[PDB]
Amino acid sequence: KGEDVPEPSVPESFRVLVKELQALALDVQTLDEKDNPVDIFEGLASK
Amino acid sequence: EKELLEEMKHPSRARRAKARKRLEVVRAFLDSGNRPEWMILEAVPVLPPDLRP
Amino acid sequence: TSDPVRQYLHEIGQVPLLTLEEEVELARKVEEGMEAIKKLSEITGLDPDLIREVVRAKILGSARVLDPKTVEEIDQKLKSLPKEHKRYLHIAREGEAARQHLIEANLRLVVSIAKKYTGRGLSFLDLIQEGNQGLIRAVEKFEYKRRFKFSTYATWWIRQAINRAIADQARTIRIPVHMVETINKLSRTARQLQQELGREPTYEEIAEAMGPGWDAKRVEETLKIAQEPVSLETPIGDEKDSFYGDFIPDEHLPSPVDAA
DNA sequence: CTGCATCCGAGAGCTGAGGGAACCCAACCAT
DNA sequence: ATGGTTGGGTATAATGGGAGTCGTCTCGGATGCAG
Repeated sequence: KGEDVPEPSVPESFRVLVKELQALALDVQTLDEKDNPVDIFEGLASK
Repeated sequence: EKELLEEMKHPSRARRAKARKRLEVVRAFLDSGNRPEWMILEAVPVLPPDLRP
Repeated sequence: TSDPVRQYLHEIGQVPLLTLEEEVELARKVEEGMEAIKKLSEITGLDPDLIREVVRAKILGSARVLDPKTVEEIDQKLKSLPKEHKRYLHIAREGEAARQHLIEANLRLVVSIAKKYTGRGLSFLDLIQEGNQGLIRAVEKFEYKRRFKFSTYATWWIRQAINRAIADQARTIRIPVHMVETINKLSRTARQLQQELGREPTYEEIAEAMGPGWDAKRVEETLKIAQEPVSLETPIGDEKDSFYGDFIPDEHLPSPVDAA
């Protein structure tokens, strides 16, 4: 369309890594500056 | 932790090293808030199917 | 320490075998314990299976984890019953103990039968466990009044359990038992036809050799559904760097061109 | 009681390219 | 209302498995020896 490319996002391989670490019963959680959880899965994996 | 801290006063160097090694794990659990019994599994997680296609 | 087969063999070998007197004695005990269970069920008016479970729980003891409260309430709900018609409960306890002994003593026949079923998709220990299940069923159903030896009735149940487990669990994609039998019959027929012809038979020859209701197309479908999936981790090439799944493209998610 | 001393086991060894075996019988949900 | 699927059954006697692998190097627990 002639514009410039946007800013990138989280790669899918890191999501695969997080899921594979959860399968080993390890809780991997991404946090912001205030130590609060940051959901990298866009609310598609939260009950 | 109190017992191991008391043990860490022995003149023996090997005893002190063993107490320190146990204290490392004890203090890691105490600091993290993890429960030791969580090292035994009751429910086994199952990977999403698209990653085991 | 390791090699669980040796550990299991050692634990089974620690239990001595049985003579005719002991085997017939235990079988008679089991039968009278079941009859006593039914008599006590009639006396109290309750369901027989639940009282059977209370007897089993009391024999197995606290060591084995229906809850302690319920079983305790019914346990004292039975102690209240007066003499002469109480023996039944003791006979039931004895019979359940006899059942446990009988199974423990006949565990070795399960191994003897199961040792000739290796290489069909189930490990040795799984076959042994399924044979143990069949042995428990045979113990429950055994009738000593017919004067037959226990192993004669036990072998059939052990074989049935092993065969059913093999048909049920050997494949990643589950295939029904009748279809599994059809596949086995097809393979055996093809092997006999190859032995006779001196070469791999064609599908029409196999269809003719199966009987009425079989054409080459049906044989083709049966061979198609009998194919087992391959591993995504199958190594390609000599070096340990290339897997099969590395050569499979994703056809589900839209491509950048498609999204645009 | 300590210490050191072999002893055992566990975790490694460059990138890129190309490489592919029983049978039968009867009831019961699904379509 | 039909096929496909599933649970149950067989009664001389049977009673402890089987493939395998010896041509590598370095470092941190540990049992064993002495004092």
